[PDB]
Amino acid sequence: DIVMTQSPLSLPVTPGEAASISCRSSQSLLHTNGFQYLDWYLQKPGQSPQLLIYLGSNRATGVPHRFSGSGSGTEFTLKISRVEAEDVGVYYCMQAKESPTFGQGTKVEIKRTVAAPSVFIFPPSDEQLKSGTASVVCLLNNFYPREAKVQWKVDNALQSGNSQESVTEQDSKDSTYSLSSTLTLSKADYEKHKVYACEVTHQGLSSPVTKSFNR
Amino acid sequence: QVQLVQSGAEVRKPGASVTVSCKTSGYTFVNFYIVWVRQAPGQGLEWMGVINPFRGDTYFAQKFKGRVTLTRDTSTSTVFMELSSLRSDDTAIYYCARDLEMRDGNNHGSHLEFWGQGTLVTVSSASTKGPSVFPLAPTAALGCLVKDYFPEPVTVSWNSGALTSGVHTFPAVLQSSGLYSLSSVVTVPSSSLGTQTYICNVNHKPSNTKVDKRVE
Ligand SMILES: [Cl-]
Ligand SMILES: [Cl-]
Ligand SMILES: [Cl-]
Ligand SMILES: [Cl-]
Repeated sequence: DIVMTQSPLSLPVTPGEAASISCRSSQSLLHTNGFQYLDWYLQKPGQSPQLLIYLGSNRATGVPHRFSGSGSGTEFTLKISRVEAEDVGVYYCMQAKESPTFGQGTKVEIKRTVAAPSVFIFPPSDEQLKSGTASVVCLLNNFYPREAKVQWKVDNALQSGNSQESVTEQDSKDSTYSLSSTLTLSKADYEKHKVYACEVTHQGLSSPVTKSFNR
Repeated sequence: QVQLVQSGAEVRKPGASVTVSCKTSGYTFVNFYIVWVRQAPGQGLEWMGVINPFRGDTYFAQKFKGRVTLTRDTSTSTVFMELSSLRSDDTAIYYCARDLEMRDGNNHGSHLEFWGQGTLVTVSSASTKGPSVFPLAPTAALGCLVKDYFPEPVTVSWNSGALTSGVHTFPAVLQSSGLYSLSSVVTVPSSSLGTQTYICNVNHKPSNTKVDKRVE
């Protein structure tokens, strides 16, 4: 029912500088008892969520002054100062004025100089071929920022609908991402074509790069 | 030191039902609301409902009124969450959490200060299956394809833990067959392909280990 909107949905920050997130609600979160029912939670990669701020502006025990929550009514702000890698994660707002709802989360990451992916292509192993399936893998390694696009080609025909991919979390040491993509064909379909090609477009690349192999 | 400890991962067929428990300690069980929240994988947080462990009365978001009951044992200060008529999209991590302050009459008004570790519940008609593991054969990049297992999770390490630098183990994807697939890769000095040997070590509880050599 009450709707929570958070912007931006992802927020890169230079180590050391400040970050601000907005949370906007479809209606006031101020109760007649005079409390402002807005809480911020942080979820760090692969951990439970944790409470940062309750009631607009109260820090939960252990949360440092660097985190500052404010605003009221239908407008709230979480400011994070002196951002370090340890702050990376998704920040959600949540109202408890009525049946609670969350906003959709703001991914906070560390900003670094743009970096072009190193690309690799792997044929399916002779080993897996014995059983009717062929998986062709593409690795886009150590890049920044996160947007990247993989296009598969099979004898130069554009593939669609037969690939899946996922991306690592940001390396907190080097602040990059890696991406893995998998083209699955059937052994028969694999054996009747020759050129298997991984085409990659990023922002660190002057033009799209291709890695390929024959067999 | 306050602690909410949940029970282990669960797998269910569509249509079945599941019970996650949450064992609390370190405070007066009966003095604090307990809240459930879930997260679909790679998705946001979704608020499920709340129980008063003293009266037993509950409140659920509309989407969960049909199908969730919450119950409580005051003698073992555990809270039980039961979800029936499961569907694939109930596949999620389920968390219990405790309100910050003592019961104020306002149960949905709660601030989730202390959280469980979470329970994975996967809903699927698939049945338990350990992966086949295939080499991604080759600064140079090599890897393992960990394919056709169910359910999550697997673990992967390289040369029995030795190799950690340059390693990336990706999040698994769910295929159309309803089995997971995952890749693990590592970058390495081109000059080591001739010399060093590389092995990824794969564990799938329940209950399956594979060790695979990476040459060429
Ligand atoms: Cl955005
Ligand atoms: Cl923190
Ligand atoms: Cl402080
Ligand atoms: Cl306490």
